[PDB]
Amino acid sequence: AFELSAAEREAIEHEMHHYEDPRAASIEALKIVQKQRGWVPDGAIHAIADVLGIPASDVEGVATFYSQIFRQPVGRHVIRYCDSVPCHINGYQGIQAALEKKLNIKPGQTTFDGRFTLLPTCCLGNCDKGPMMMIDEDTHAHLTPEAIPELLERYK
Amino acid sequence: MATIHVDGKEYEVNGADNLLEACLSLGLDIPYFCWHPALGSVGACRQCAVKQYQNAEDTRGRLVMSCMTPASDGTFISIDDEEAKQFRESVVEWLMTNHPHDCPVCEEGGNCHLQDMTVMTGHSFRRYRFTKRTHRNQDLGPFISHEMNRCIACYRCVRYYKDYADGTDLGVYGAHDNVYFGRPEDGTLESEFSGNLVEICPTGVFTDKTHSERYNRKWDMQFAPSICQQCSIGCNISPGERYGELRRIENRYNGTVNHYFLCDRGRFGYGYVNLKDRPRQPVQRRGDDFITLNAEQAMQGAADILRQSKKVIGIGSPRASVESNFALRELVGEENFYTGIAHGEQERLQLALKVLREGGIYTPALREIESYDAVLVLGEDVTQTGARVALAVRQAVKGKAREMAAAQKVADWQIAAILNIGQRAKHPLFVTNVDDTRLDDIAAWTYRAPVEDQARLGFAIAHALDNSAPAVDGIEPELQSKIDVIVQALAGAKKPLIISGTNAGSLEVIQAAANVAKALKGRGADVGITMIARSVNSMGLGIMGGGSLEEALTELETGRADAVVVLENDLHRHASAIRVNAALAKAPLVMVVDHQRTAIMENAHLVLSAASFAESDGTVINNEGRAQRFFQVYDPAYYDSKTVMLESWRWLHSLHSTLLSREVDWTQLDHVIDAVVAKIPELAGIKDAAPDATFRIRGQKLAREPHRYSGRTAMRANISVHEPRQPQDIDTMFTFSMEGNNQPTAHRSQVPFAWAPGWNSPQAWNKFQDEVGGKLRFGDPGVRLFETSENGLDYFTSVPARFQPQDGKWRIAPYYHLFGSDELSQRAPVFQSRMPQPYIKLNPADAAKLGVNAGTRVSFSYDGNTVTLPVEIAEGLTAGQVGLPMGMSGIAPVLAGAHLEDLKEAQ
Amino acid sequence: AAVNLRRAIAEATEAGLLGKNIMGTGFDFELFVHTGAGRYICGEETALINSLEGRRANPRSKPPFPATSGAWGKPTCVNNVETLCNVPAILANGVEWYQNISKSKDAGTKLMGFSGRVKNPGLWELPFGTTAREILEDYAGGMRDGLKFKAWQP
Ligand SMILES: Cc1cc2nc3c(=O)[nH]c(=O)nc-3n(C[C@H](O)[C@H](O)[C@H](O)COP(=O)(O)O)c2cc1C
Ligand code: SF4
Ligand code: SF4
Ligand code: SF4
Ligand code: FES
Ligand code: FES
Ligand SMILES: [Ca+2]
Ligand SMILES: [Cl-]
Repeated sequence: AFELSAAEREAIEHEMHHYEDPRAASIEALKIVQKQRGWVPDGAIHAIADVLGIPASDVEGVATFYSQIFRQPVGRHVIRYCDSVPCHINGYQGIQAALEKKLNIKPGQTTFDGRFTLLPTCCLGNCDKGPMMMIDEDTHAHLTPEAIPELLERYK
Repeated sequence: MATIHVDGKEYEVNGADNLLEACLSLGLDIPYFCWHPALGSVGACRQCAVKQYQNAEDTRGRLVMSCMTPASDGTFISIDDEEAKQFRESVVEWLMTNHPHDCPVCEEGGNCHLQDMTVMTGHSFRRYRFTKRTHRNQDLGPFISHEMNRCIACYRCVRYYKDYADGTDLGVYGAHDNVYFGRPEDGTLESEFSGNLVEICPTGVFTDKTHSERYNRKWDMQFAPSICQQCSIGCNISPGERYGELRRIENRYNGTVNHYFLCDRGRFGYGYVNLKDRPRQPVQRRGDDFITLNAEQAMQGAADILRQSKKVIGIGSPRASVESNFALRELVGEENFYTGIAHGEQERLQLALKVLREGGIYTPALREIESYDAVLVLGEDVTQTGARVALAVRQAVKGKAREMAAAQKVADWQIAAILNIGQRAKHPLFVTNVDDTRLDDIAAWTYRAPVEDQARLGFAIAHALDNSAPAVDGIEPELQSKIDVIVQALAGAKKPLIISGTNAGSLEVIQAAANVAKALKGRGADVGITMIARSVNSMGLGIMGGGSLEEALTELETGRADAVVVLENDLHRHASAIRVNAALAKAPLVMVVDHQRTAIMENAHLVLSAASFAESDGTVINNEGRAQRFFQVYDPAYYDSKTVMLESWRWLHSLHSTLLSREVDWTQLDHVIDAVVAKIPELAGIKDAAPDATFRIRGQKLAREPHRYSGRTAMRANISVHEPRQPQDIDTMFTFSMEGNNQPTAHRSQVPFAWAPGWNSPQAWNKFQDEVGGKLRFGDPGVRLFETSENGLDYFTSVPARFQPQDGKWRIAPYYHLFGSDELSQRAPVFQSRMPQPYIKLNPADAAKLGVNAGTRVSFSYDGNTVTLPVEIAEGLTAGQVGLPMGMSGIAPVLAGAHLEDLKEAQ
Repeated sequence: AAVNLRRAIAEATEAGLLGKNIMGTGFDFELFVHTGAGRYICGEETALINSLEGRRANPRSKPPFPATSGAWGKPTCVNNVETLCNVPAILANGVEWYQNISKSKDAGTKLMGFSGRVKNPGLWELPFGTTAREILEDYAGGMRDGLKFKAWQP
């Protein structure tokens, strides 16, 4: 049975004090629980709702609308690669192929060890330095298919 | 108000409306989906596109959405512009790209708005060659089925369920083209108004499971204008039949009452009509032998015993019609006619009537309730007794946003803007009950207290609004502070609304509400008073009057009465079963006229097979005093010729004739109605409730079957290849066939069903109304029996004393359930799952004192009978009080206000 | 940007530039940083307001415009980072200076740039009127050797 930790509860409450309607803290509330669980467990949706005083259907709609909010289990280090047009010209396709080979997975799934999850992302606002990828909260620029195997090792 | 120019032709429309609403009300046809006459305009599907020109010289205009565009003066628009037509067809094509090929196996076929618009847009050729998106469905309970594949993302369900009905379990999930509409998880929709989704959804995602079991297409349904019989609100319905079984109940638009929405009890609580244990032929009990008689034999034999009876008394029912109750009254005599209701229930019902008929305060109609700016509910759990009034109260509370938006000059149809301007701002609402209520979410305050304390609050509010009102003693300072907020809210209101009823089981709560309303009237306010009764014709029986069930039993008990003719009443819901059974066993003759198999029938000497609302015609009076007529949907003897199910008034009228002339007289309904208006002047409006049987439209009777009804020469071929003769109707203006009139422009007010060429969906009501969302073109059906009196009643000076817990005695608090409290609806099988499991509710402290916990079975004695029930913990319930499910078989509604004695842990 | 903007706000509040009675003016302003969750539609002005309120970022309809009824039904004004970052200089160097920054009808400077297999990809603060050719050749350094220009999105 999911139970919000006191720290998570206090974090959501602090966020509620920054807006008129407590509903405005829903997006961050989903991010807090995620930062502590990797994703938003199904039980969290109802718990967050009780804290914000909003229908659980509303909390679920926000989570299933925003892409970064994960409603399905994810690996320890999520890998997001820019698939937009500037990076398409730079050659993200090679980076995607390199990641798929070194990980033996396809965009959208996690590795058997549960260390990495390959997810395509939209523009990362750094096309002058593309191709671009983000592992965890770290940004990597000027990507080359040869550097992929090494970059992944750093995220033990 | 404003002059618009559509396709050259000039039209006068209301500038306050949108072009879609305006043009639809002009008879012009514009395809649409996201817009609903009650949910406002959002501009999502982009289907109502119309070309708009800046002036009369503009030849290159722009495509705008008619639903999101004001019908301003000097507006030049074209619906037939080629670009507009092409765009409107393209919108349908985009919706058809991912649409499933399941017309033959979907329950909206022939009643689907999407099918109607595809054809209206003239889109019959597919160019898309790619894959269609799929979605897995969910379980939504026992009434609504889910088929997300058939969705078009118009957002109507979420806007109705959440923004209108204030539900919290339906939502929109996902993004882009993977948008999903359903519950956050599999489970039963919790809204008491979830059924309206079946008519709101323009596709077949939400459907009626109660019908899906025995599903039939709309063109094969025999429909009749009827009034719902599950509570006292009197909503107009369109019951439909096929093969001799009630298949589905649809909403009949009454711009004065239910408009476009019904509640779950009335929409899914009709299965009792299709029970196979119902009486179908007259039966006589000779010792242990049962003999099926015919109508003629039954009348002769019964009249023979009645002719030699010392005193024949008659017991009526709030379920029976005005005509049926009157027929029994004439058969047994007014002095020997008894209302089958408990003394207390009758006192409360008569007090409620006196307030509405002699209080000098206007009683609002269901739709008018949505226009009050402050509401006080005293003791009435409306959501569970008059659900549709609770929906109306919700719309009234949302008025603050509408007022705030009007100040910013925002159009009334722009719902999104109105909601943003409003935020969590709402009109003042205060509810009082013995425990939690479903209206607590939108209520400013909920007073949970014993019925006596709830009444004291009313007397207190009245004294504060007018010192001349009786004052109350013992109000604690804390409560007084809360009372002041209510007083200022009602005092500050321009159109206050006081709502009470007889379901609380207290005469004082009705008197308190009368005092509060009188106080506001004295302060020169547009105050409104609403009283919620218990059954379809409770107010009608109240106006007619009669002795109580207790007095009727005493007659049979002293032996002064030898014959008792009971009419559509089980008697066990109004009196002790031990007393009723014993009293009925001392009567030489006991005749029961009911359409359902009741317990009292077991020891009845004769049982007359009466018809239900579906197989009968009559008049019922709602809580507001509106007399509405219901019409027979189908002939019960069409398929089974042996069936002899006759209307109760016809049975009783014929018996009275056989008793006086030894001859049977199956009269017409109009004759019985004329008798009621002549004998009872109070029930005189019932004559104008509906036209007589001689009414015709250009010589044509009104029709009950659609013009494409099928199976005429094969539906009864199994019984006989020789087609039977069309059942004939001498009681109403409706024909039991399609050879009649159902034109949207027919000068009538009773519409059996809504169909117009091109509009096969419920959206066809638009063509039967003066203005879309308004009233029926030639007036809404129904007549209010009484008008607001010139003078009012004196303040009631009887303030009760505060409730005091008494060791041993346990005050029974009334808990009502939309699913379970009503008698006939509980008989319906689909309701078994929705109905609550048996329970007794106790204050946490009282449970600790009795050393019992949740689930513990407890034994208690009422009428010399030990009953065991699982204990449920109710924190809101005050100590000294026990909670029982009123109406649930065993717990008679009369138990409200009574006391349990030996309450202890069972075994 | 999040950690940097939050530190800047903390530094400003300490200096008394944000908070209550700013610069002894009686003006009370509180600044908050709201982080998003992935959707691009949130950029649309009305969608931003809905997202800020913790709702699905579905755009709204105008009229009414956010000016009268926007965030929580209150007067609201949405502006881009660059638009707001141009204000400080105008109130410090004067309106005349801003109008004479260039001679283009679009007054002021703009962070313009070129990307996509160019020798020097990046952005440069340039006045309106600089032809795309100048940005591509003088700054971007032209196409990378071996590549010929076919098209360009402005
Ligand atoms: C789909 C869409 C995405 C947008 N994304 C952004 C964005 O990321 N940033 C932005 O400043 N404006 C964005 N806009 C424009 C905003 O709606 C709005 O015009 C802007 O925030 C205000 O411009 P200004 O304040 O510089 O005049 C977007 C508009 C649309 C239709
Ligand atoms: S929803 Fe309408 S169009 Fe779609 S399959 Fe069902 S009947 Fe056909
Ligand atoms: S389920 Fe029905 S009402 Fe809801 S979006 Fe789909 S088609 Fe519209
Ligand atoms: S509110 Fe009463 S009359 Fe109306 S549908 Fe429900 S049960 Fe029937
Ligand atoms: S397209 Fe990759 S950062 Fe912009
Ligand atoms: S009905 Fe007008 S946009 Fe949908
Ligand atoms: Ca009849
Ligand atoms: Cl008190």
